[PDB]
Amino acid sequence: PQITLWKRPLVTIKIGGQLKEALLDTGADDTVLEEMNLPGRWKPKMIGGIGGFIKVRQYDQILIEICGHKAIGTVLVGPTPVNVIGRNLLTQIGCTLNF
Amino acid sequence: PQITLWKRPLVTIKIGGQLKEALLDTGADDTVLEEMNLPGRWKPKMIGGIGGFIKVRQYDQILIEICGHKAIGTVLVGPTPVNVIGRNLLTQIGCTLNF
Ligand SMILES: CC[C@H](C)CN(C[C@@H](O)[C@H](Cc1ccccc1)NC(=O)O[C@H]1CO[C@H]2OCC[C@H]21)S(=O)(=O)c1ccc2c(c1)CC[C@@H]2O
Repeated sequence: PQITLWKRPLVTIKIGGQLKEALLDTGADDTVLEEMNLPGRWKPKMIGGIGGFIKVRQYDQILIEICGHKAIGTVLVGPTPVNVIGRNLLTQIGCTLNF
Repeated sequence: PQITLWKRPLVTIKIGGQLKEALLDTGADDTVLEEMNLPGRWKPKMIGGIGGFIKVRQYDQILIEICGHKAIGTVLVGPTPVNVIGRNLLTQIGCTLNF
């Protein structure tokens, strides 16, 4: 599909057996999702942006479906105000910017 | 152009007659640039990101050229970790997401 940017580019994703809403975010290196109790091992990380840093849990090789497109990679879980699909997964679903 | 996302989507911008590097950020509603001198009036504003809120100087109706495409719109100036081009200007240059 083609998504215009008049409004936030929100899509439905499937992760951990749950459906959520997330932004297709070309400014996020990696994917960051709202607090969720995923199974498996993780490693602590600190990620910074406007306003400062938040603490997150880094889970590797997590399966995510984004608008029916399957992907697998790193997901950072923590107290983010929004779910963002980052470049690490956007490349996997074939997403580009065009103008 | 069609821009893939294996690397950060960094581009050259022109604002106030100076060239700069900036990130095309579909997850940003607004455009936020690092501290710089900009002519004209401005009003104090607050913006929130992943890590909380910061104080910015809001410049309205500013000419800015992004990878050869002209825009005129609001530019927030303040202690952002990186220059971000957000949707208020991405729409002006006709940028969409495609996969
Ligand atoms: C530094 C470049 C940008 C800022 C990096 N961000 C991604 C941007 O799209 C954020 C997304 C977002 C965060 C909160 C609420 C809504 C949207 N938008 C943003 O701040 O927008 C501002 C300006 O416009 C306004 O509208 C929205 C908020 C205001 S990040 O979320 O901070 C991030 C993600 C992954 C990762 C990191 C850092 C570090 C490694 C890891 O990979």
